[PDB]
Amino acid sequence: NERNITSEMRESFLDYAMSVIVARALPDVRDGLKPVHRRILYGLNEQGMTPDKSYKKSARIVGDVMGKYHPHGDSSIYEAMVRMAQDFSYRYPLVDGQGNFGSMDGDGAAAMRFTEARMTKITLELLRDINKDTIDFIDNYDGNEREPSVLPARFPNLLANGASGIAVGMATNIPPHNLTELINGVLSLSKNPDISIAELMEDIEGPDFPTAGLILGKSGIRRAYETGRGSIQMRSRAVIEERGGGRQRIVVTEIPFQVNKARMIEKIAELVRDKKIDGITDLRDETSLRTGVRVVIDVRKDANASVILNNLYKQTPLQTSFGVNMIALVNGRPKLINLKEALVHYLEHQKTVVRRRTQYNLRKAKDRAHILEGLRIALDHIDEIISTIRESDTDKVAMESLQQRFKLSEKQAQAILDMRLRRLTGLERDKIEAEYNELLNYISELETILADEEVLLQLVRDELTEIRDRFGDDRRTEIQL
Amino acid sequence: INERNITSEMRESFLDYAMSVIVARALPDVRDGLKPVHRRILYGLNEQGMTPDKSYKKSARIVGDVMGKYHPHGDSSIYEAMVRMAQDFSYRYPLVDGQGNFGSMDGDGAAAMRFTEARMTKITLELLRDINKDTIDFIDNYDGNEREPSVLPARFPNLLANGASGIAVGMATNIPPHNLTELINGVLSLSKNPDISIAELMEDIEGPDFPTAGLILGKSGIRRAYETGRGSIQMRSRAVIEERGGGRQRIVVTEIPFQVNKARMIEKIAELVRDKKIDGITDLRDETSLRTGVRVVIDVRKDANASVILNNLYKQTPLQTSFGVNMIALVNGRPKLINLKEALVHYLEHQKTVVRRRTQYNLRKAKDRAHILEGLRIALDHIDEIISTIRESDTDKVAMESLQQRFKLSEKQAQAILDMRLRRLTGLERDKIEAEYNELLNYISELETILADEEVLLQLVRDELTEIRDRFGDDRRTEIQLG
Amino acid sequence: KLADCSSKSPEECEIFLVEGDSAGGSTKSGRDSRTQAILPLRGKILNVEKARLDRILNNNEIRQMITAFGTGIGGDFDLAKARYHKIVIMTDADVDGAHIRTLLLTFFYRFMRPLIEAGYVYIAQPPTGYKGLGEMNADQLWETTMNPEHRALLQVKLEDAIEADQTFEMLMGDVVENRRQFIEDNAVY
Amino acid sequence: KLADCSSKSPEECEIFLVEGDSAGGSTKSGRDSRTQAILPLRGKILNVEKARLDRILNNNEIRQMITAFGTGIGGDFDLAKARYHKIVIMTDADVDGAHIRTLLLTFFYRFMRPLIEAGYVYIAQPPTGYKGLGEMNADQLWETTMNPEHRALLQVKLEDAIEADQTFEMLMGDVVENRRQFIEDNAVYA
DNA sequence: AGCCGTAG
DNA sequence: AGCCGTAG
DNA sequence: GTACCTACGGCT
DNA sequence: GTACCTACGGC
Ligand SMILES: [Mn+2]
Ligand SMILES: [Mn+2]
Ligand SMILES: [Mn+2]
Ligand SMILES: [Mn+2]
Ligand SMILES: [Mn+2]
Repeated sequence: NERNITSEMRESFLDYAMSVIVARALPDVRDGLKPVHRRILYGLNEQGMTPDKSYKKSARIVGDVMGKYHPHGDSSIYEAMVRMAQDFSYRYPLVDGQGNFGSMDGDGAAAMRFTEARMTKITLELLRDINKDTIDFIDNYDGNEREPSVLPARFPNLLANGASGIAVGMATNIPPHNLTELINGVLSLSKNPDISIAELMEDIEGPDFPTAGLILGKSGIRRAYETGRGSIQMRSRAVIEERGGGRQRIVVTEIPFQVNKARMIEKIAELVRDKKIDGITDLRDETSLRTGVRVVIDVRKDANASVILNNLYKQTPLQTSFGVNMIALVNGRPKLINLKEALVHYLEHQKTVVRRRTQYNLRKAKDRAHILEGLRIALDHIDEIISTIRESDTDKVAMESLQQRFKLSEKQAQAILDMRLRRLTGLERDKIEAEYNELLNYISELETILADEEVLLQLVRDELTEIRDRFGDDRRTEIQL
Repeated sequence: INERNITSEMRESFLDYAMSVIVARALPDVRDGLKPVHRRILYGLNEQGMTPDKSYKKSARIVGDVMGKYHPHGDSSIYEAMVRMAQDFSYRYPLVDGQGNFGSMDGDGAAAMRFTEARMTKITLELLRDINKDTIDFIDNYDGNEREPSVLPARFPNLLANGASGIAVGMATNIPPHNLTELINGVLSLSKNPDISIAELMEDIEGPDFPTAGLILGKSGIRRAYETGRGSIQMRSRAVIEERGGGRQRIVVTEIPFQVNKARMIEKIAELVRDKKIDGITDLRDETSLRTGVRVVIDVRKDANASVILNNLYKQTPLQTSFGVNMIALVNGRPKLINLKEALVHYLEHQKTVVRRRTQYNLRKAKDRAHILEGLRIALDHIDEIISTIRESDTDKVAMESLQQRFKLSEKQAQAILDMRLRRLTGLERDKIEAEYNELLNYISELETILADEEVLLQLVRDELTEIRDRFGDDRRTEIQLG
Repeated sequence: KLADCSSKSPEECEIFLVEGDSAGGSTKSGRDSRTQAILPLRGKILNVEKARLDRILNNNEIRQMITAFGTGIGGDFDLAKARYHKIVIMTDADVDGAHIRTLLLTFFYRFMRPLIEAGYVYIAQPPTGYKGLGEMNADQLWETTMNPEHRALLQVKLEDAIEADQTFEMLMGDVVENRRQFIEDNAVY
Repeated sequence: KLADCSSKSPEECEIFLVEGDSAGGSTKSGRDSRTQAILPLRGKILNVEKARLDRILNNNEIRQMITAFGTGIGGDFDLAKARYHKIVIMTDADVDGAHIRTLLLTFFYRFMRPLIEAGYVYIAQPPTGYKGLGEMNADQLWETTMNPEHRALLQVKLEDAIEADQTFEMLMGDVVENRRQFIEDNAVYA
């Protein structure tokens, strides 16, 4: 019929907004991922693109994701995937790429026709135990596939790699952190649910950007952590040295997070052309794969290069703010969270995942034990089994006779009919007894974990600690007072 | 040797590129009428199990597979090639089954490969039929991680049917499409007369049959093309002159020539009138819809010989176009200009080879099966000792060796037994074996007989061609008007 | 990128505004072409509540829409030169197709309100399955959305103009807080 | 799209002409930025054996190459104003890579023949294989083709002038028949 | 002419 | 002011 | 073969 | 979501 304009705007704009907040531009607090990422990673998984295997072309990988999970543009997906494989974008990179994946000069990647990708070993830890009923799968957009609602995420990905999303009516801006410090923060929290954010910052000293650099002071850090919002001052690593004959130069070896290096030098050369700064005679980019970032600024003779350094911090991105705005999806709705809350949520997720895996492990173990109980009955009375089968016309009559004669379940009787003649040799009989004995011991160990919450809790601690020891690394960003 | 004569580098480089384009890009194969991009796409749909009973797949995924697996080139090249194969106005017998916007006659570009879907047509099944019966020679792919076919089995004359066009180096190709019914009647005549003349063949194959219909003026150009492999064929649109009211008239066009753009042709007619290069045209319209098919209307000015206007329009517009026949294709992996008889000869030899190799495969396969069943009879007959032998044994190897010595079995019969499931010991399994075995021996006899005689093999090809001609054959569209 | 019909009688002429050049082609092909015109949009369009009227006139898509309709703007408008009596908004039945709708309604309200008032504005109802526009054949778009017989246009009616003003300035305006409050108020997860 | 080097010393400077924006990125990152410049080409370049002068001069590819070389063209060619004493051609090492090489050599012979005679023109030897330039990291391009101490560069020798003339005419000119006969004579379909 | 169709 | 990152 | 246009928030 | 540059041969 008809439609009021005002009612149509409210309905249509509200649908778009919610569809950008959830299901587009904000990360989930539990795995720290936005949908495109989660779909890329699940895809890499379900395609079996693990670190042991050779790379696959990105066009194939992006083709699968667009069609099975993510009904959007290939650009929106490759670009997202490119950022996941840049050591200067991601603090712990989730994709392992081959070919040109971009540089700090705002340098784009090569075409997806060319590059190839697989998982990293740490991505393995994101997806570990997903196929073991640890998280809930849901239907994809067309109902023709199933996708994860969240990933097992065996390390704190939200805080490790951070996030940025311009949503609608809100935004998020979360900085990367150091994995060793996060896990230790989680372990402290795990031992004292009432630990304070001040007490937690004894573990998490602050953000830790992939590009190293400096941080000025902890007043913005402590505000961000305790409230969710804070402003944090970043600076480059720059020293003053001599070049010969009393002349000095400035050497820059680390730049702020998310700053285009080429864009920054332009700004410097621009400020020089426009005479907005004094004392600069030369400016080169001496950067290479063999020496890393190196930007020199030659200083005019007998001129105070420290003064020039201090004015470059005022006038160039050499100094840059980061506006911490920690808004994540908690229970499917957006929320500005402090540090403790963000760790609390990730921990209750780990509890859930490990318990679910244990219960899944327990069910599958008892199923396989049940099957083997029947196989051993078959071995014990093989003469009678064969009689029983030879004496039957169909598969069904044989199945009914077995169930009846030997008190077997249907699954047991089926497992017997399906057995191959080869499984009757000396060694196959032994393998079956042996699998049984091991499975019994294993079942026992699983029930012990599910019998107590402290043993479960401790099991979580152990597995985190193992991850930390294997993947944890040194702080890069220096926090200067 | 860190130096290079500029003449030698240019010679070897250009020769490398020419040869590559000629034998691996722009020229079709005389056997299956297909170019490597096209062969890899079809082989891709098959290996992806994209048969027409399967629902449609994201084209992006298909092109992704093809690009990664067999065809290391621009995705735009692969997709556009896939597009053309799904267009009823490009392919006389279309090979791809498209779901989405796949273009129009106006040069309406098809939608992006994320927006389209696709699967095989029933007739591509006949292209790929018997691919996994050792009928054709497979080869390695570019990286050495795949196997791709060097030629499809092509159970109908695809080259002449859908035609080809390709710009290569040193040479280009332009083979028009044909009516399948005439082609098949042509191949059959050939198979009954190795010494058949081109005139006799043209009693079946009148001339090209374009998917766009239209007319062809005369059999002169056609005859030259079929005899020399080269010739010019005049394609004219289907226009009629009719009354539009009040003594006014109009020309109405309902079919245009092959490979002519409808919009661009209308530009030229509009341009002609605008620049006053043709008189008597009051209006021009394109009243084409889903419902009416094609319909271009040309309003003739009152008191103007609409037939003279019509004749000028043919003369000075794409309304009439020529087709430069230039039947070049790969024969033994070498470019050659072929007449119609050559093309039909090479195809029949392909079909003979295919059907021959399929039979040997089936023979070898049936023979292998029976050899298994014999091993199985003996097994079931002594099932009590079989098990004891298996039970008494420590390893598979020990089991196998005992079985063979004790029961006179080959290694592959002893394996077949060790793999057998307990449920095969049921009551009336002995009969299935006994039933299947005898049926097999029957089949074996049939196969060996086909290979015994050449005339029977050739008769088998004729029959399998006739089926296709009856299931897939269709009426001619293009009228060849004798004038 | 405009494709007009043949009839020069706006009473019967319709124009459809399609989302994306892919859908653009589809619709140009299946239409009636005698009374139906097509004009595609190359994705998300300008938001005219946030532009200082300087770049609005640099937007090629904006300029093309004015030209198509054959009227003017604001104080220089004329309803009687409107080349069509049905200006139909046709976008993907997904949330991005919705956003674009909102960006068009904003343009209409602040520039061609009399068209809303005249009821010359409509909204096409394409099959509300998951399948976008670019993914549909032409015959489907005809029968479901384009054919005057089977289709189902929604006509746009302008009511409390004061209320509409306040709505258009909350959802599309430069004050995020009021927008953020509206989301939180009316959020149905 | 040029990306030049630091040194103003032409003798030590080298310019790499690469295939594709895709590989241009990679080489831009793995080179010695002090003495090594880079200029990426979008696919197939113009074939100056068939094209007339107006079209050659409006072509941006050509333009960017003349400017970056700074020697001018034809009579105005001045070798003294060579900005690099090494112009290095770098393509995919497939059949299209070959073709692009022939086009570039045609341009140099007809418009900058002294560069060849002066030996300033080299051909890169990237690792042969199924992979092309766009599918390589920046380190594996340095270490194999741009690192002076590891790479192997083929210098382009011009000897018999008249033989080179007739060769370029035959392989690249507008007369197809001579091309066709050449292919037929030499085509070794292995 | 410039356009056919695989390539960069 | 414009740039960050998923979207059309 | 390679394009730039827009929305959205918050920071400068 | 563009405008689209190039080679190649035959009319
Ligand atoms: Mn884009
Ligand atoms: Mn017992
Ligand atoms: Mn392309
Ligand atoms: Mn959509
Ligand atoms: Mn290549």
